[PDB]
This record gives sequence, structure tokens and C-alpha cells, in this order.
Amino acid sequence: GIVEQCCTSICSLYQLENYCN
Amino acid sequence: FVNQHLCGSHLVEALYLVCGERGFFYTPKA
Repeated sequence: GIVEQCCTSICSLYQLENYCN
Repeated sequence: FVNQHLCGSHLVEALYLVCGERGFFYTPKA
């Protein structure tokens, strides 16, 4: 999930926007 | 500010800035 993608690994704008409504 | 390790409040802050008026969902256990 987002913690695995952005916290334990390096985040990206691409991935953050996946969680916008 | 998005291209780094973002944890906890730092991650929620990034979602907030990126998603703007669309808002977002934060689901750390999914």
C-alpha cells in the first residue's frame, strides 16, 4: 500500500495522485 | 517535496498538497 510505496520506499507524484479522489 | 521517503504526517501533508480540492484517502493498513 501507500506506506510500502512512499514511506519504506521513495515516493513519487505519480503514486501520490493515485490516492486523490 | 514528493520524491523522498514520506512517513506519517509527512505523507499526509504531501497528499494534501498534491490532491488539493479533490482531497484524498489515506489507508496505511491497506
